[PDB]
Amino acid sequence: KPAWCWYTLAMCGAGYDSGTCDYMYSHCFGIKHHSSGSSSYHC
Ligand SMILES: *[C@@H]1O[C@H](CO)[C@@H](O)[C@H](O)[C@H]1NC(C)=O
Ligand SMILES: *[C@@H]1O[C@H](CO)[C@@H](O)[C@H](O)[C@H]1NC(C)=O
Repeated sequence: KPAWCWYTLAMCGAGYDSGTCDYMYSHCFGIKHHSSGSSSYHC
């Protein structure tokens, strides 16, 4: 968990979320398996 972890998580709140949180989530956390089939009703 570097300084960027908090930065990333904070800037996600600017509506950035996906692509920031996730990207860095990939490197920020060890648990990255919390997805769900939201809006995947034909996919
Ligand atoms: C993840 O982030 C990218 C940023 O361009 C966005 O296009 C995509 O829709 C996001 N995915 C979800 C499921 O939020
Ligand atoms: C199908 O895949 C897309 C990939 O971006 C994802 O939004 C979701 O899992 C599904 N989308 C819908 C509208 O079914």
